[PDB]
Amino acid sequence: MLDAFAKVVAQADARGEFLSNTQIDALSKMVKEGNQRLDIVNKVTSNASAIVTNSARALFAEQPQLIQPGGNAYTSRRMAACLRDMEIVLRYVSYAMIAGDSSVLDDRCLNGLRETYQALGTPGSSVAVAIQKMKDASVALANDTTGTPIGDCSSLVAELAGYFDRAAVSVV
Amino acid sequence: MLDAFSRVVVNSDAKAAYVGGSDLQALKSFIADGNKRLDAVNSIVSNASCMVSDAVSGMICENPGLISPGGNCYTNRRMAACLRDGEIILRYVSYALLAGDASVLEDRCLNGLKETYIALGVPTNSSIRAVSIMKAQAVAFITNTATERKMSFAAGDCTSLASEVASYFDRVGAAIS
Amino acid sequence: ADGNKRLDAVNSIVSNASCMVSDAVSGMICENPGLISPGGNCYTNRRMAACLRDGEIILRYVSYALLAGDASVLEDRCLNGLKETYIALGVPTNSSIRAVSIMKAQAVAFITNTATERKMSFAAGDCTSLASEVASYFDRVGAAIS
Amino acid sequence: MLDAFSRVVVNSDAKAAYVGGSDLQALKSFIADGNKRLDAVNSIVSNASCMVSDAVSGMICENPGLISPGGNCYTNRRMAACLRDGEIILRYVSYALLAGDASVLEDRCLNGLKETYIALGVPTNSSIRAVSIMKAQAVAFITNTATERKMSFAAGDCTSLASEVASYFDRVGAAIS
Amino acid sequence: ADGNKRLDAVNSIVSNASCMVSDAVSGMICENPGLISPGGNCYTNRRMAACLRDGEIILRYVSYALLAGDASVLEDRCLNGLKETYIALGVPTNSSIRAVSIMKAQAVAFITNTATERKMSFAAGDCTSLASEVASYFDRVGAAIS
Amino acid sequence: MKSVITTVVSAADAAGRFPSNSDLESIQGNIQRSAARLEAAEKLAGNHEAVVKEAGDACFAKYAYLKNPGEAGENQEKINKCYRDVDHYMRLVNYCLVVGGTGPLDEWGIAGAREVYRTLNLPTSAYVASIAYTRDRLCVPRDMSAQAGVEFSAYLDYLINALS
Amino acid sequence: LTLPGTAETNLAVPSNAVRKVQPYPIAKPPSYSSVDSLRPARVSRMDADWATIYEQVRRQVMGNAYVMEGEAPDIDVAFSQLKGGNLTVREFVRAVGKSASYRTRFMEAKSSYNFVLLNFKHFLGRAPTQEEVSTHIQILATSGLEAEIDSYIDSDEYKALFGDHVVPYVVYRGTYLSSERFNRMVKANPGGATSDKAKSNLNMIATVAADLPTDAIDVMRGLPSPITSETLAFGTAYYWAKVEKEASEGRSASPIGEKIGKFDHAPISTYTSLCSYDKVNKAPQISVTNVGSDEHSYVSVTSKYIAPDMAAAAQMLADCQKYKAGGNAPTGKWMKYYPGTTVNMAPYISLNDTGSDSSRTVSVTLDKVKISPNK
Ligand SMILES: *CC[C@H]1/C(=C/c2[nH]c(/C=C3N=C(/C=C4\NC(=O)C(CC)=C4C)C(C)=C\3CCC(=O)O)c(CCC(=O)O)c2C)NC(=O)[C@@H]1C
Ligand SMILES: C=CC1=C(C)[C@@H](Cc2[nH]c(/C=C3N=C(/C=C4\NC(=O)[C@H](C)[C@H]4CC)C(C)=C\3CCC(=O)O)c(CCC(=O)O)c2C)NC1=O
Ligand SMILES: C=CC1=C(C)[C@@H](Cc2[nH]c(/C=C3N=C(/C=C4\NC(=O)[C@H](C)[C@H]4CC)C(C)=C\3CCC(=O)O)c(CCC(=O)O)c2C)NC1=O
Ligand SMILES: C=CC1=C(C)[C@@H](Cc2[nH]c(/C=C3N=C(/C=C4\NC(=O)[C@H](C)[C@H]4CC)C(C)=C\3CCC(=O)O)c(CCC(=O)O)c2C)NC1=O
Ligand SMILES: C=CC1=C(C)[C@@H](Cc2[nH]c(/C=C3N=C(/C=C4\NC(=O)[C@H](C)[C@H]4CC)C(C)=C\3CCC(=O)O)c(CCC(=O)O)c2C)NC1=O
Ligand SMILES: C=CC1=C(C)[C@@H](Cc2[nH]c(/C=C3N=C(/C=C4\NC(=O)[C@H](C)[C@H]4CC)C(C)=C\3CCC(=O)O)c(CCC(=O)O)c2C)NC1=O
Ligand SMILES: C=CC1=C(C)[C@@H](Cc2[nH]c(/C=C3N=C(/C=C4\NC(=O)[C@H](C)[C@H]4CC)C(C)=C\3CCC(=O)O)c(CCC(=O)O)c2C)NC1=O
Ligand SMILES: C=CC1=C(C)[C@@H](Cc2[nH]c(/C=C3N=C(/C=C4\NC(=O)[C@H](C)[C@H]4CC)C(C)=C\3CCC(=O)O)c(CCC(=O)O)c2C)NC1=O
Ligand SMILES: C=CC1=C(C)[C@@H](Cc2[nH]c(/C=C3N=C(/C=C4\NC(=O)[C@H](C)[C@H]4CC)C(C)=C\3CCC(=O)O)c(CCC(=O)O)c2C)NC1=O
Ligand SMILES: C=CC1=C(C)[C@@H](Cc2[nH]c(/C=C3N=C(/C=C4\NC(=O)[C@H](C)[C@H]4CC)C(C)=C\3CCC(=O)O)c(CCC(=O)O)c2C)NC1=O
Ligand SMILES: C=CC1=C(C)[C@@H](Cc2[nH]c(/C=C3N=C(/C=C4\NC(=O)[C@H](C)[C@H]4CC)C(C)=C\3CCC(=O)O)c(CCC(=O)O)c2C)NC1=O
Ligand SMILES: C=CC1=C(C)[C@@H](Cc2[nH]c(/C=C3N=C(/C=C4\NC(=O)[C@H](C)[C@H]4CC)C(C)=C\3CCC(=O)O)c(CCC(=O)O)c2C)NC1=O
Ligand SMILES: C=CC1=C(C)[C@@H](Cc2[nH]c(/C=C3N=C(/C=C4\NC(=O)[C@H](C)[C@H]4CC)C(C)=C\3CCC(=O)O)c(CCC(=O)O)c2C)NC1=O
Ligand SMILES: C=CC1=C(C)[C@@H](Cc2[nH]c(/C=C3N=C(/C=C4\NC(=O)[C@H](C)[C@H]4CC)C(C)=C\3CCC(=O)O)c(CCC(=O)O)c2C)NC1=O
Repeated sequence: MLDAFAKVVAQADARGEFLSNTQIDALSKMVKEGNQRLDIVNKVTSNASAIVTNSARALFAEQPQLIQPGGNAYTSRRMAACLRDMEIVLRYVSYAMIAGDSSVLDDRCLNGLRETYQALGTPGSSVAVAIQKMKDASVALANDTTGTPIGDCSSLVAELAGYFDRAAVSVV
Repeated sequence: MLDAFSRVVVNSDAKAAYVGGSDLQALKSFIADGNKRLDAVNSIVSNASCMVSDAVSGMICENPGLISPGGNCYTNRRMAACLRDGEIILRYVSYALLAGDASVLEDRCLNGLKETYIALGVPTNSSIRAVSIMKAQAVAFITNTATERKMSFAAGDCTSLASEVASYFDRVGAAIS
Repeated sequence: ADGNKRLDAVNSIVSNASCMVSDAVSGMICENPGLISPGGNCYTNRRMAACLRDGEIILRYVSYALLAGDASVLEDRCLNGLKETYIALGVPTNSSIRAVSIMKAQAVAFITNTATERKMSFAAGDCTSLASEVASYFDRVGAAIS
Repeated sequence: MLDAFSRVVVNSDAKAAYVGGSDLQALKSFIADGNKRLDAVNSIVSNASCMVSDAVSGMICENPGLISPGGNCYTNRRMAACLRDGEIILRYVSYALLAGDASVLEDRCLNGLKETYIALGVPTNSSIRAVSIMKAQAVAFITNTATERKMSFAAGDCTSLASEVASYFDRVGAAIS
Repeated sequence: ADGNKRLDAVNSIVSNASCMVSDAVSGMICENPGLISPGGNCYTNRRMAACLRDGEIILRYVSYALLAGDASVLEDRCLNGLKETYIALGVPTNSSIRAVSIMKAQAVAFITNTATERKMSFAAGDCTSLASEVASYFDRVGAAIS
Repeated sequence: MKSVITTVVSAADAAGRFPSNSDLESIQGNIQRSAARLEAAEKLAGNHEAVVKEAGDACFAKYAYLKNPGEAGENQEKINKCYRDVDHYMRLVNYCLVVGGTGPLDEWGIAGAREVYRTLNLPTSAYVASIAYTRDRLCVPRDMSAQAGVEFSAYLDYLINALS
Repeated sequence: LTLPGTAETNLAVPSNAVRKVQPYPIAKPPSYSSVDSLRPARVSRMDADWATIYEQVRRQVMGNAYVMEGEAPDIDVAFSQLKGGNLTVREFVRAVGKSASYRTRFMEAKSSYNFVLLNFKHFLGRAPTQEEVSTHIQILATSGLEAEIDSYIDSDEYKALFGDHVVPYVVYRGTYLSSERFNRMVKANPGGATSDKAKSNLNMIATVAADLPTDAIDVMRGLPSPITSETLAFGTAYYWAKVEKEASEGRSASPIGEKIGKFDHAPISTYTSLCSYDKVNKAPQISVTNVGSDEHSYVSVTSKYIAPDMAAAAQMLADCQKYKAGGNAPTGKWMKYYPGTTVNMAPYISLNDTGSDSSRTVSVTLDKVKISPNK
C-alpha cells in the first residue's frame, strides 16, 4: 500500500527522475494541512458507532424488504454481518483519509467485493445506498466546529467525500 | 408540469429577478439542439415494444426465481402486470426526455411508487435490474449504437442527451430503492 | 400590590410577542452575518427553528415573572443550569447576550408606549416602576448566559 | 351541533337526572338576556368585512416577512387564501356566540386545523396575532366603544357576552398552538 | 463615596442617550455640509451608520467611567491607539472634536437639569461636583483625537 | 406551468400513451417563436423599472381621486405598495414571455385577484389603466422588433381581459 | 317526481336535453387492471334486485351509515321513485347527497376538510389531490353544500366511470394518473366494518392529502388489498405492524410528531443539568383578557409544549440573506488595540429605580453596538 508521498515517489522512480522543486512545493502544502487532516479522521473515529448505527437504522426504515422474513438481513447473524460490513468500509475510508490516496481502500477492501456480493446474493445497490448514507452522516459531522480552531478545511471534506463515492460505485 | 424553459423562471422567481441575457444563452443552446432531442425522443418511442419485452425477459432469464411458484412474476396475470409496470416507466421517461427535466415523472409516476411495491410484495432489486436494462437499451438507441437495428440520422454528437436519459433512469432506481 | 398597571404591562408584551422574537433574531444576524454562513450555528431550519423557539421561551418566562411580580419562576424550571447545556450544544455565547438585550430594549419601549411603529392606547399615567422591573428580569437572564 | 339549552341535557343525561327547577334559573337568565346576545351577534356580523381586511393587514404590517418572496402571504393567490382563512374563523365564532357554547366551531372548524396549517407551511404565531386582532375588534364592537364607527343600542351592560366572545377566540388560539 | 448623586447623574445620561448621539451628528453636519457631499466622509449608510455607532461608543464609555468615578477604563480598552486608526481610516479630525464637544455641552446640561426641552425630576440639591467631572472625562477623550 | 409542452405531455398522459408524432410536431413551433419572444423578454428585463416609472404614475393621472384621505392611496408607503404591485405584473409578463405560455400569469397574479382587490378595496380599473397605457405605447420600429411587440402586447391584453 | 323516465336534471350543459338515458350500462374501463380479477363484480341497475341495489348503495355512498327503519324517511322518498323507474341511479345518488340524513352525519358531524374526503370516497370511490380540494372548498363554503354535491354528479369522471345505471363502487383502473392516487384510493376504502361514523376525524389522510409530498404509511395501503394479493405476508411479520397501527387508528391519534413536522431533537445527555425530558421546552402560555367589567375579566395560564416551526425558520433564512453579502468590516494592523471580539463593543448600563428599596438594581454588561436602519 502507498500513501500520497510514496505514490509520486513511485512515479519518479519508475522513470528514474529526481523530484523537481515544484513537486516539493506540492508535498509541503500537504504537510501544511496536517493538523486539519488529522482533525477529520479524529472526528470520524469518535463517532464511528453512531455513524454505522444511524445509517443502518435509516436504511431499513426506507428499505423494509431487507429485514422482513426472507430478506438478506433477516437473521441475527445476517444482520450482524451487515453492521460489520458497514464498519469495514468506514474503517478503510478513514485509512485512505490519512493516507491521502485510495490505495489501501482499493487494495484490501474493494478488490473482489462486487463478485462476493454477487456470489452471496446480496443486493449491491442497497449496499451502495448505505454507503452514501454513511457518507453524508460523516461529512456533516466533519463540518462541525466544536473543539477545533476556526478556519477552512473544505477541500479536505471534498477529498473525504470522494472516497465514499469510490467505495459506492465499486460494489454495485 | 415543469419543462426546461419553466425551470429557470421558478429559480429567478425565488429572488424576484428578471430573466436576463446572462442566463439566456443556456436556453438558446437548449433551443439550438432542439432537433437532436427531437429525433432522439422519436428513436426511443419508435422501437418501444421490443424495448419492454426484451428488458423484462432479460430480467427474467437472469433471476429465474420469479417464474417458480411463489414468484412475483409467476402466474399469467402477474406477468401481464409486470409487462406494463415497466412500460409505464418507459412512457414517463419519454416524457421527461422531451420536457427537458425530471419533474413530470417525479410527482406523477415516482411519488408513492415505493410503498406500492412494498405493500404488494414486488422485489425491488429485480425492478432495479429491469430498469437498468432499459437504460442500457436507451443509450444504445439514441447513440445509434444498437447492433440489432440501425436508424438513419444526420451526423453529429448526441452524448449530451445520452447522459440526460441516463440521469433520468437512476431517479427511477433511487425512488424505489 | 400594583393591580391595573401590572396587567396593562403584561398585555403590552404578550400581544406583540410575535414581532419581538423575529426582530431580535434578525437583529442578531444584523451584527454578525457569519452566523448564517456555511459552518455557522444559525445554518438551516434544523437550527433556525430552535433559535426562534429559544428566543420565545426566555421572552415568555419573563412575562409570567412580571405577572407574579418576582423572580422565583425565572430560576426554578428556567435557569438552574442553562449555561452548561448551551456550552454543550456549542452555541455562540456572545450573540445570545445581544439577542437578550434587543428584547430588553424592545420591552422597555413597549411598556413606556414609545414605539415608533405602534402607539398603544392606555389610561393616563406613567409606568416607570414596571419599565425598570422588566429590565431587572432581563439582566437576571442575561447574567446567566455569560 | 350543541347549543346552550342542549348543553345541560347531556350533563343531566350522564346521571339519568331530570332537569328540574334547581338548574333552570341559569337557563331562564340566559333567556332573559336574549336580546343582548341577539344585538351583539348583529353588531358583529354588520361590520365583518373591515373586521377581516383590517385584521389581516394589521397582521401584515407588523410582520413584513410574509410579503417578502418565500413568505406565506407572498403571492396574490396566497393573500386571497389568507383573507378567507380568517373570514371562516370569524364566521364560526359568530355561530358559537349565537349558539351559546363552543361546540359548533370545535369539531367543524377547529378539528384538524392544526395539521392542515402544519402540512401547508402556515406560520402559526402569525395566525395567533391575526386572531388576536379579531378578538380586540370584537370586544370593541359588542361593547360599543369602537372609536371608528358607533352603533346605537339600548343602554345597559354587555360585558358578560364580551368575555364569552373572548373565550371563544382563545380556543382558536389553543387549537392552532 | 458620593452614592446617590452619582447614580442620579448616570441615570440622566443613559436614559436620554438616544437623542444625544443623533443631535450631535446632526450638529456635526450643521456647520459642515461638505461631509454629506459626494466625496465626503459622511456619505451613504456604509459610513453614516458607523458614525452613529462611534458616537454612541464614546458616549457610553464615559458613563461607565462616571459610575466607576475614575478614568481607568477610558484608557484600557478605550483609547490606547484610537488616533492612528482614525488617521488610517481617513476620518476628518476637525469635526470629530466638534461632535465630542456637543456631547460635553449636552451632558453638562442634562446633569444640572437645565434642558429647555425636558425638565427632569430630582431630589433637591446641586450636582456641581459631577457636572465638571464629566467635562473632565470628555476632555480626556477630546485630547486623544487631536 | 401552462406552457406549450405541458399541454402535449398532459394530454398524452391522460390518454395514457407515448409521445406520438403530433406531440413532437408541436415542439417545433417553439423553435420559430422563441427567437421572437426571448428578445422581447430581456428588452423588457433591461428596461424594466423605467416602464414602472413612466407607467405606474398614469393611473394616478387618470384616477387622482384615490389620493384622497380614506382611499386606496393615503400616504406615500401605499403608493410604494402600488408601484410594487404593478412591478410584479411586469415581472410575471416577462416570465410568460420566456416560458412560451401564460403559465406564470395564471396562478401567480390572476388566480385569486378577484378576491383580494374586492376585499382590500383596490379598484381593478386603475390596474388596467396602467397596463393599457403600457400596451398602446408600443412601436415595432423602436421599442422592439415587429414580432416582439405582437405577443408582448398579447400577453398584456390577456392580463387586461382577465382583470376585467 | 318529475318524469316517468328522466335523464338529467338542472340542464348544466345544454347538450343534456338532447341526451337520452342510456339503454344499457357502461362497460369496463379498457385498461387491464390486475387487481380487478380478485374483486367482486359490479352492481348495475339491470342485474340487481331491489334488495341488493339498496344494500350496495348503503354500503358505498353512505359508508356504513348504520340506518334503522325509523331513521331516514327522505332516503326512501328518493328510493320510491328509483323503484318506480322515474330517475336513474346517478340522479338517485345525487338525491341521497342532498338529503338531510346524509347531512346529519357527514357534513354535520365532521369537519370542514374531511367532509370533502368523505365525499370523494362516497361518490367517486377515491381520494382527492390537494389542488382538487383547493378548488373545492371554494365551492363548499362560498356556494354551499348543494353546488358541491352537484359538482361530482356533473363531473366527467363520474359519467365516464359509472354512467347512468351502475352504483358507485371502488374502481381499479390499471393505469392511474398519479401513482399516489392508487394507494390513496386503497387507503380511503377499506373492506367490511368501515364505519365512517366511528372516527369523528380520521386525522391521517387529512394530513397526507394536505400536501403533495409525504405519502402515507406502507401498511395502511396494503391492509385492504384483497387476499392472495397480499397474503403470505400477514402471519407474524406485518401483523404487529398492523395491530399497532389500528390501535392508533382508534381515538384518531394525531400525526404531529410522526410523518409531518418531524424534528430530530438533541440528545437528552446534552441537557441533563437543565431539566428532565418530560418537561423540556414547556412554557407558560398567558392570555390576559380585557373587558370593562371587573366581574367578567379573566386571566388564563397553562404550560404548553412549543414545537419548532420549520416554515417560519425557512422564511427567516431567506430574509437574512441581504446581510450576508454586504461585507463585515475593514481591518488593518491597528486591530491590536481591539484584542478579542471587543471591536465596536461597549458597556450597557441599566438603572432600576422603583418604589421599593430592596428591588432596586444596577446593570453593566459589555456587548456590541449597531444602529438600526430606521435611525
Ligand atoms: C448493510 C448490510 C448489507 C449486507 C451485508 C452482508 N454481508 C454478508 C457477507 C459477507 N460480506 C463479506 C464482505 C467482506 N468481508 C471481508 O472480510 C471484508 C474486508 C475487506 C469485506 C468488505 C464476505 C466475505 C461475506 C461472506 C462471509 C460471511 O458469511 O460473513 C452477509 C451474509 C452473511 C451470511 O449469509 O451468513 C450479509 C447479510 N447484506 C445486506 O443485505 C445489506 C445491504
Ligand atoms: C492529537 C491529534 C491531533 C489533531 C486532531 C490535530 C488538531 C489541530 N488542528 C489545529 C488547527 C486547525 N484545524 C483545522 C480544521 C478545522 N477547523 C475548522 O474550522 C473545521 C471544522 C475543521 C476543518 C476540517 C483548521 C482549519 C486549523 C487551522 C486554523 C485555521 O487556519 O482556520 C491545531 C493547532 C495547530 C495549527 O494551527 O495547525 C491542532 C493542534 N493535531 C493533532 O496533533
Ligand atoms: C402511474 C404509474 C404507475 C405504475 C408504475 C404502475 C405501478 C403499479 N403496479 C402494480 C402491480 C404490479 N406490478 C408488478 C410488476 C413487477 N413485479 C415484479 O415482479 C417485477 C419486478 C415487476 C415487473 C417488471 C406486478 C407483478 C403487479 C401485480 C402484483 C400481483 O397482484 O401479483 C399496481 C397495483 C394495481 C394493480 O395491481 O392492478 C400499481 C399501482 N401502475 C401505475 O399506475
Ligand atoms: C386584565 C384586566 C385589566 C387590565 C388590562 C388593566 C386595564 C386598566 N388599567 C386601568 C388604570 C391604569 N392603567 C395604567 C397603566 C398604564 N398607563 C400608561 O400610560 C401605560 C401605557 C400603562 C403602564 C404600562 C395606569 C397608570 C392607570 C391609572 C392608575 C391605576 O389605576 O393603576 C384601569 C382602571 C380604569 C381605567 O383607567 O381604564 C383598567 C381597567 N386593569 C385590569 O384590571
Ligand atoms: C438589520 C439589523 C437589525 C437590527 C439591529 C434590529 C433593529 C432594532 N430595532 C429595535 C427597536 C424596536 N423594535 C420594535 C419591535 C416592533 N416594532 C413594532 O411596532 C412591531 C410590533 C415589532 C416588530 C417589528 C420596537 C417597538 C422598537 C423600539 C422603537 C424603535 O426603535 O423602532 C432595536 C432595539 C433598540 C435599539 O437599539 O434600536 C434594534 C436593535 N432589527 C434588524 O433587522
Ligand atoms: C426552560 C427553558 C428552556 C430554554 C431556554 C430552551 C433551551 C434549549 N435550547 C436547546 C437547543 C438549541 N437552541 C438553539 C438556539 C440558538 N442557538 C444559538 O446559537 C442562538 C443563541 C439561538 C438561536 C438564535 C440551537 C441552535 C439549539 C440546538 C439545535 C441543534 O443543533 O441540535 C435545547 C435542546 C433541546 C432541543 O432543542 O431539542 C434546550 C433545552 N428550552 C427550554 O426548555
Ligand atoms: C372549515 C374551516 C376551514 C378553514 C379554516 C380553512 C383552512 C384552510 N386553509 C387553507 C389554505 C391557506 N390558508 C392560508 C392562510 C394563512 N396563511 C398565512 O400566512 C396567514 C397566517 C393565514 C391567513 C391569515 C394560506 C396562505 C393558504 C394557502 C397556502 C398556499 O397554497 O400557499 C386550506 C387548504 C385548501 C386550499 O389551499 O385551498 C384549508 C383547508 N379552510 C376551511 O375549509
Ligand atoms: C440607582 C438607585 C439610586 C438613584 C437613582 C438615586 C436616587 C436618589 N437620590 C437621592 C438623593 C439626592 N440625589 C441628588 C441628586 C441630584 N439632585 C439634583 O438636583 C440633581 C438633578 C441631581 C444631581 C445630578 C441630591 C443632591 C440628593 C440629596 C443628597 C444625597 O442624598 O446625596 C435619594 C435619597 C432619597 C431622595 O432624596 O430621593 C435617592 C433614592 N439614589 C439611588 O440609590
Ligand atoms: C443644524 C445644526 C444643529 C446644531 C448646531 C445642533 C444644536 C445644538 N443643540 C444643543 C443643545 C442641547 N441638545 C440637547 C439634546 C436633547 N434635548 C432633549 O431634550 C432631547 C432629550 C435631546 C435630543 C433632541 C439638550 C438637552 C441641549 C441643551 C439645551 C438646549 O440648548 O436646547 C447644542 C449644545 C449646546 C450649544 O452649543 O448650544 C448644540 C450644538 N443640532 C443641530 O441640528
Ligand atoms: C472601543 C472603542 C471603539 C470606537 C471609538 C469605535 C472606533 C472605530 N471606528 C471605526 C470606523 C469608522 N468610524 C467612522 C465614524 C466616523 N467617521 C467620521 O468621519 C466621523 C468622526 C464619525 C461619524 C460621525 C467611519 C466613517 C468609519 C469607517 C467606515 C468605513 O468607511 O470603512 C472602526 C473600524 C471597524 C469598523 O467600523 O468596522 C473602529 C474600531 N469602535 C470601537 O471599538
Ligand atoms: C406575485 C404577484 C403579486 C401581486 C400582483 C401583488 C398583489 C397584492 N397587492 C397587495 C397590496 C396592495 N396593492 C396596492 C396597489 C394598488 N392600490 C392602488 O391604490 C392602486 C390601484 C394599485 C397600485 C397602482 C396597494 C396600495 C396595496 C396595499 C393595500 C393595503 O395594505 O391596504 C397585496 C396584499 C399584500 C400586501 O400588502 O403587499 C397583494 C397580494 N402582490 C403579489 O405578491
Ligand atoms: C420595453 C418597453 C419600453 C417602452 C414603451 C418605452 C417607454 C418610454 N417611452 C419613452 C419616450 C417616447 N416614446 C415615444 C413613442 C414612440 N416613439 C417612436 O418613435 C414611435 C413613433 C412611438 C412608438 C410607440 C416617443 C416619441 C418618446 C419621446 C417623447 C416622450 O417621452 O414621449 C420614455 C422616456 C425616455 C425613453 O425614451 O426611454 C420611456 C420610459 N421604453 C421602453 O423601454
Ligand atoms: C360487515 C360486518 C359488520 C359488523 C360486525 C358491524 C360492525 C359495526 N358496528 C357498528 C356500531 C355499533 N356496534 C355496537 C355493538 C355493541 N356494542 C356493545 O356495547 C355490545 C358489546 C355490542 C352489541 C352486542 C353499538 C352499540 C354500535 C353503535 C355505537 C354508538 O353509536 O353508540 C358500526 C358503525 C356503523 C354504525 O354505527 O352504524 C360498524 C361498522 N357492521 C358491519 O358492517
Ligand atoms: C314527493 C311526493 C311523492 C308521492 C306522492 C309518492 C308517489 C309515488 N307512489 C308510488 C307508488 C305507489 N303508490 C301507490 C298508492 C296507491 N295506489 C292505490 O291503489 C291507492 C289509490 C293509492 C294508495 C292510497 C301504490 C299501490 C304504489 C305501488 C305500485 C305497485 O308497485 O303495485 C311511486 C313509485 C315509487 C315506488 O313504487 O316505490 C311514487 C313516486 N312518492 C313520492 O315521492
